[PDB]
Formats: sequence, C-alpha cells, structure tokens
Amino acid sequence: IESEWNVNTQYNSNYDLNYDSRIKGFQKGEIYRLGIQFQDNKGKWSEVV
Amino acid sequence: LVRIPAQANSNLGSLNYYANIDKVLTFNRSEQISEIYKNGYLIYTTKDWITDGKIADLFNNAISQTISVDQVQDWLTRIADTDKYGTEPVSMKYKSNP
Amino acid sequence: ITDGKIADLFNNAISQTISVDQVQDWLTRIADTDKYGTEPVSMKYKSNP
Amino acid sequence: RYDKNRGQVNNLAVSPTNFNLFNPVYSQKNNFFTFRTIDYERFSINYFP
Amino acid sequence: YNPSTTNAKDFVDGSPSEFLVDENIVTMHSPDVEFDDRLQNITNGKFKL
Amino acid sequence: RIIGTTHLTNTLSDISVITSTPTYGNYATGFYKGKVANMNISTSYYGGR
Amino acid sequence: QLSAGLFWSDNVKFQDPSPQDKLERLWMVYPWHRNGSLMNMGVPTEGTR
Repeated sequence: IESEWNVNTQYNSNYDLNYDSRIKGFQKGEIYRLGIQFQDNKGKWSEVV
Repeated sequence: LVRIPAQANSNLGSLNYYANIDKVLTFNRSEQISEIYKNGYLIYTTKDWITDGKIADLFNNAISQTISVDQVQDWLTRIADTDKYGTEPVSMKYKSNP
Repeated sequence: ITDGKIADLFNNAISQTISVDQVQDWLTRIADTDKYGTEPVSMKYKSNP
Repeated sequence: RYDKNRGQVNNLAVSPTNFNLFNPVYSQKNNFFTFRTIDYERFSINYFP
Repeated sequence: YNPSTTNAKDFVDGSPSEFLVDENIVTMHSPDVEFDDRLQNITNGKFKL
Repeated sequence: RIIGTTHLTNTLSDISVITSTPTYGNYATGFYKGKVANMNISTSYYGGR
Repeated sequence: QLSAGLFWSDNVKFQDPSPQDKLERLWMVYPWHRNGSLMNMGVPTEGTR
C-alpha cells in the first residue's frame, strides 16, 4: 500500500527508489530464459539448471 | 515549490508553497468597496507644509498629521486628476533561506 | 469591464467576445488599419528525441 | 532523474539542459555475482599430481 | 464574503492584490535546518508539534 | 499494437507575457493571468485540457 | 518594526507647476511602494517621472 500518493494533489511522482531492487518486473510479451540454482550446506551455489 | 500535503478534516486539496516570490501587483479600480477607488489608490501626505523646519516632530506624528491628496480642501482644483490618484503596479520581490 | 469583475469576464470568454469591426458602436471611430491585422506570426520550437 | 524541475506548475524555462537530466548508475543489474551452465560429459580435469 | 450576495471571484476582484495573514500554516525557523544540511532534505516527515 | 490508454486527470499550465513597449492605455492593467486547469487529480472530468 | 513612514520630502505637482517654491510636504513610503514617483505624480505629459 503506497499511502504517499493520493488524488488530492496536482502531481505525485511515483518514486520507487526507496525500496529494494525487487521493484523490477517482466514485460508481458517478452521471452525470458529461466533457470534454477541450489545451495550447499556451506552457501556454495551450484550451476544453473 | 513545496506541496504541503492535504490537511485532515478539510475538503481542500494539497497546498503549495513558495518562499521565492517574483510578483508584480496590479490594482484593478472598481467601486464595490468604496466609491472613490474607481480612479485609483489614494496618495497620502501631510495635513500642512513644514511649519518652522520641525520635520522630525512632524515625522514622528505621522498618525495624526496625515491626509490624502484629494481630501486637501485647498487643492480641490489646483491638482490634475492624474496627479492625485495612483494606478501603477508594485514590484514584489524577495527570497528566503531554508 | 463593468465593475472590476475581470475574472468573471475572463472565465466567460466564449460568450463575452466579439470582433472589433462588428462592434456597432465603433463603426466609424476606429481606422481601417486598427481593426484588421495583417502581420506575420513567428512560429518557433524544438523537440526532443 | 536527479533534477528538481519535476511536477512544477511553472515549467516555463525547462529544456533538455534542465528537465530530464539522468543518472544511469541506478539502472544496474545483478552483474557482480553471475553464473553459467556446465556440461556434464565434457572432460575438464580436476587432478593435479 | 456572504455567499448569498457575491461569488468568490467577484468578491476577490474588488482587491485581488490584497494579502491575508495565515497562522493556520506556519514556517518553523530552527538553526539546525540552516546549519545541518540533513534537515533541509526532509520530504513529508511524520512529526508532532 | 495498441495495448492500453492513459487516465488523464489534470493539467498544470502557466503563461507569461512580456511586451517591448508599454501598454497603449496610460492606466491599462496590461498582462492579466487567469485561472486555467490548475486543478487536483480528483477533478478528473476536465482531463486532457 | 520600520514598516511605513514619511521618508520623502518634495514639493507638490500642481496643475500650474511651481517647483521654484521652497516649501515642502512629506510623502508616505511603504515597503512595497508604487512603481513610480515617491511624491504625487504619474503618467507624465512630457517625459520621465
């Protein structure tokens, strides 16, 4: 819920830099090559599947 | 520009704020406040000339020794209409600190 | 301007408007050169990519 | 966009020099930790006598 | 102004260059704001007076 | 391919007029700035104006 | 504060001009003063104020 923005003002700039980089999304008609990783008991990431 | 957010329990919108003002003020002349302001804003001067050089005392008592140019009963015909009503703008300009 | 109500007159510009020539009171008080405009217009602007 | 001429009613003196200055750095990916697929049947040695 | 008599625009047109004081909206002037640059960048801060 | 629309609600507009020579009327007001479209997002009916 | 006062002293602009007189009135001077002569004058018929 972004309470900072309301319709009671002339202009509200939707600012997304106060959050993490998880704001990124995916274009609806795009093709993305996906994969998955696994972590060992030490924190070592395996290759991609 | 600083948009003061909406204030609760008020149907008004978001307020905006300037402290750096660059304005020119114009007096529109009408008679919905007083019949005389159709010609312009009055010009205020002293009730009488400087008597015996006592300019300081006259300056100090500016509340009492003051009257508009038109209301001077001796100047009802010696001054043109353009030299007793002011109808020029006012330059308003200033800045503010944080 | 009737009684200083310039704002209301400005707002109703659609209705309270008429060309200079059509003012029936000014059919002879204005010269022909001060009721028809025949000067160019300077059109200048730029655009972004 | 790091310029302060955003969402202001005046917008009189704006230009490409003032309006849309941009800082590219914020458009950064997860480039530091990057991985890639590994072939199982390829012979890459792991023994150093 | 009395709403039964005149409109807001017509009432203001009698002296549009008139100013009113406003104690409902104030301007706090503290030395920290002038001297400490961290307080000059506050944007919609939730505080009590 | 057209995918959607934009919900215009308001428009922030401004005007400035400067004349080389003074006004014709010795007591003329000159440049007059009226109210145009500087309204909140809530008044979305008058959008795209 | 020092807001307004009789900070000016000049003769009067009469219809029959008499600047030769050594008499002097005093004229009120405001913070945001008229964009013209401090003493009673305006729209000169011959040149500058």
